[PDB]
Amino acid sequence: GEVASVPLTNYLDSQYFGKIYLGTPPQEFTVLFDTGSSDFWVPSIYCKSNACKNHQRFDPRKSSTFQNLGKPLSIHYGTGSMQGILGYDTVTVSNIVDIQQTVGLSTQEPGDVFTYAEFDGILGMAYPSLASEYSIPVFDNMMNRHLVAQDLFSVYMDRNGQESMLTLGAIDPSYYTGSLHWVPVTVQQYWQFTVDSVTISGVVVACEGGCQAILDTGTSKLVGPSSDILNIQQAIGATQNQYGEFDIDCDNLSYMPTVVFEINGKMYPLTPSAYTSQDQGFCTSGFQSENHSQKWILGDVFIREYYSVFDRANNLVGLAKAI
Amino acid sequence: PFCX
Repeated sequence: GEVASVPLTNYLDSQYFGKIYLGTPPQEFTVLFDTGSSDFWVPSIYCKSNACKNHQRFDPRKSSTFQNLGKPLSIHYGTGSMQGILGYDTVTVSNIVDIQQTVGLSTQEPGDVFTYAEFDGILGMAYPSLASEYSIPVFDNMMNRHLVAQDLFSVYMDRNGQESMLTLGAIDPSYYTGSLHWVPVTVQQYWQFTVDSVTISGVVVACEGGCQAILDTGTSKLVGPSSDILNIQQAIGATQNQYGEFDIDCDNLSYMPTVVFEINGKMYPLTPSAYTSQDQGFCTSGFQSENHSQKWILGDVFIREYYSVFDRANNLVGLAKAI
Repeated sequence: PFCX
């Protein structure tokens, strides 16, 4: 029973990664903590993908606590792909040593998604049900071994001089203002919960009747179904680009609306500053549509605004105003 | 944007 603070590093608000150590002697890795997946992998010495030679590669041979599982790992995100071999070893996440933890050793990471990525591997934080066969999610090994004070992990996020933070076993109230509002997780796979509606001046632009959304730190934007996100891009002032995309006039924030996510009777506004990422002169929408549709993904755009707490104990998501 |  212990608590752990993982400083998260922020690259261009699109990737949040912290440091972790694998095996004995400990080998160091940066890993994006992803609440939208349940597999923990790191590059390994068996991987000869460019993404692998330009990132840190775990060497199981150098680790004595390493235990080969033998079972393949292959994961498809919405953005990226990795194939791996499964094994066991000791992961030190901060001050929590997570013994005999199933970790994927990447074999091939085709594509360029991880290649130009800041971090080496991903550490899924979703439910076990999302985890690959043979694979046990990291927080899950922590709970079963009772290494966390409470079966809760909390995320805070963003920028400069700077300090994003993942906390394990606890919640840091200094990262949020107001009170934490607990949203029940409906479907335990993703950190999925119901969003009552999406309003723009009390008007529902999207998410009519209610819709399902997942709190996903590994998603940079705020993804919603095509039609709905369209109606949002037009309801705000965005335009479609000239080499594909949606743009926002940076000088126009003051005149643009607040996009309020209602979750459990409580309002989660996203100001034009939150839903707008600026590249010095050029502002784009933090709203991304899904080629298809259905589930809304509340990414680092929402997470940056709302200190999120993932409670495995009670299958709650606590939401509060980020500091 | 990345979609973990």
